[PDB]
Amino acid sequence: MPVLLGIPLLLRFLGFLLVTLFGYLLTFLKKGFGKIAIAISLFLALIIGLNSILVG
Amino acid sequence: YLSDISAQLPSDFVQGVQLILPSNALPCFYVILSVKAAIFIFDVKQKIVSYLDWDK
Repeated sequence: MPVLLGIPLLLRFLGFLLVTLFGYLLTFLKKGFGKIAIAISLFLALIIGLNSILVG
Repeated sequence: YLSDISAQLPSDFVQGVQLILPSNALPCFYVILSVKAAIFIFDVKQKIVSYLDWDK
């Protein structure tokens, strides 16, 4: 299906930006699931900590 | 506030207290004052870990 000389490269580029940008969203998602790991850890560590004082 | 509402036990009501007091009496009182402090540090530190949900 005949096309001009530059259209096939505009169509390949408009799906490079999309995969790059959808690649960044993934990186940031994974980071925010690491915050909920730090948070949980902290809480349970403060509980185990108080126990050791009171029983002493 | 606690500086001008201050009073001390008269000196005649000592011979009494020092006939009835066990050895673990005053040591126990101090515990009731240390358990309080501990819970205040737990509370403040538990509210700083909840600020990790302000960035979402």
